[PDB]
Amino acid sequence: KQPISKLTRATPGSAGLDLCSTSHTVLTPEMGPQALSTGIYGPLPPNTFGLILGRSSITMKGLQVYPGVIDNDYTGEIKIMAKAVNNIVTVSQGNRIAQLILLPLIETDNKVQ
Amino acid sequence: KQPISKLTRATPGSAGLDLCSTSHTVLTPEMGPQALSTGIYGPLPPNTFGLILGRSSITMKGLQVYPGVIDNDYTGEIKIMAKAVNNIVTVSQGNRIAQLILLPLIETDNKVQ
Amino acid sequence: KQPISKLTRATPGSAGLDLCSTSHTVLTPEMGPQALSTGIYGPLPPNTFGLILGRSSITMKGLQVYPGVIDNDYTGEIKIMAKAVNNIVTVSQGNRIAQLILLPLIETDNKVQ
Repeated sequence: KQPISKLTRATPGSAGLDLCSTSHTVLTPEMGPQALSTGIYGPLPPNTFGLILGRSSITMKGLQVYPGVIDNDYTGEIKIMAKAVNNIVTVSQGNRIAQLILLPLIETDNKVQ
Repeated sequence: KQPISKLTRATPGSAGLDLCSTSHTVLTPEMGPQALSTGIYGPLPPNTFGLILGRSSITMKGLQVYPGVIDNDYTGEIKIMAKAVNNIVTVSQGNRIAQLILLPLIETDNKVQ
Repeated sequence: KQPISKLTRATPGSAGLDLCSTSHTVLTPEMGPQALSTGIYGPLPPNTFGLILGRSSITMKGLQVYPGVIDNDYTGEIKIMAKAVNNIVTVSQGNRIAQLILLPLIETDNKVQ
């Protein structure tokens, strides 16, 4: 288990922290959404939530990442929800597949239930 | 018609306000995107816009929610744009399908047209 | 090459700046993700990153836009990553296909690598 503070940013202007899967990824179109393990765990900095999105090179190779929302106080593993679009898609362990974007968590008066 | 202030947050750390459909949902892959009615209406708090995203349990069951963007002064019904990915997907009325995330609306000098 | 400052907002409450393709768009489901040229170039205002999302009318016509993330200091062309979902999708040059949403780029202590 590693926290998000261990994640790296490709460059200072990068919106996102890079996410890789811990295992070799073979996905076929008939499989439908698969949850890929990262071994990276919440929680997030105070007053922030996380959004998991694909990288564009990976999207273009036909690996779709479904938007993932990570709550501020989630302490579980961050997974990448991924689907092969058209073709069989393979991603080697340790290749960047997704990115974690941190966004402000706006407070509202909505009830909690 | 109910406003977004009636929506509930699963927990205080939840990024999103829960959205359900008002009707029973049967979706097949051949149907393509369907707009699911929530009976919840804009507008949004000042200086905010809304982003509609799927929940991860629902994504993993093969119901994809296409990112929805809700403008700050939209006064219409918030709908969930949904597609069955691989399999026939059923969702009972009142089961959480999507979430509304509120984000800051940054002001720019871009022209309005 | 035009900068994002030339983009227009449909209304003052619009979250997003409108994006069109520079060419006629014919997309079939078997083609998988295609990168549509906009002729609009980064970079983004300081302390912001960009998120590219589809418009909802276009989503509903069966043209899916994959979430695109634009880094703050990206100076290349903003492209729209698009896929025909179910049906052959045509979009005429100059019809709005996507939108660029500007979001705050939160600073973290994460390493840069």
